[PDB]
Amino acid sequence: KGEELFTGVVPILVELDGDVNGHKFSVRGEGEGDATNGKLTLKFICTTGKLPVPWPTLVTTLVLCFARYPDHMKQHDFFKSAMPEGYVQERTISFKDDGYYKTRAEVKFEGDTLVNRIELKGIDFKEDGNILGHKLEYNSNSHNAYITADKQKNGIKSNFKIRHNVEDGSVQLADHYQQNTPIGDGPVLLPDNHYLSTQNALSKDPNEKRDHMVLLEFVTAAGITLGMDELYK
Repeated sequence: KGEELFTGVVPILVELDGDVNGHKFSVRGEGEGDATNGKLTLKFICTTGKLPVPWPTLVTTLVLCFARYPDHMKQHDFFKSAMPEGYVQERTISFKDDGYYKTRAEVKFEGDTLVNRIELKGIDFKEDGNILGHKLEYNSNSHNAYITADKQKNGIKSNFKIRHNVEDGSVQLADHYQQNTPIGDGPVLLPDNHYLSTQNALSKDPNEKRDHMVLLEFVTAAGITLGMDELYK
């Protein structure tokens, strides 16, 4: 079924339209995903000029179908099971002592390309806070995010805390509440409780004048006891 679409390297397109305290922006990303290795490589451009929020605060918004699920966990991979029809991914991201993002994305195949199309609205931010004031370091801590099935909506949900490094040495909490539900009507896998382990490397393209982010990301599923029965099938 859907997971057969990810056995090779798959081109990715990301399109985001954002509006944070009335500061509007657009981001376009392109690259490729290698779910066999759990690997994503993308370059993102702010096509509207200057990004009015820090690039790290957008990493989680800017394709969990590229996670590497170990063989003994292939039956808990909701994200690939919804493909190619796709899923809707919705989040509220509450920054502590600051504003919040609300995001709605559609992740689905358009032709041969896996497309992530996002609408983001940000509200109640401090114009001199860590977000609109650009006081966050250009990096992304490694992080584990717990997945649970949402049977009553036929999808998954997850809540997790992102800890952004502030340039003074403090930490800015971004509390994520996330919900995913399939777009099509076909069968989806509802996972047992598990987590995704994520690492992110952020860099710059020397030849790129525009405001941009080069991202390498690894996502690997874990947390389901690989017992001795699975070692004999």
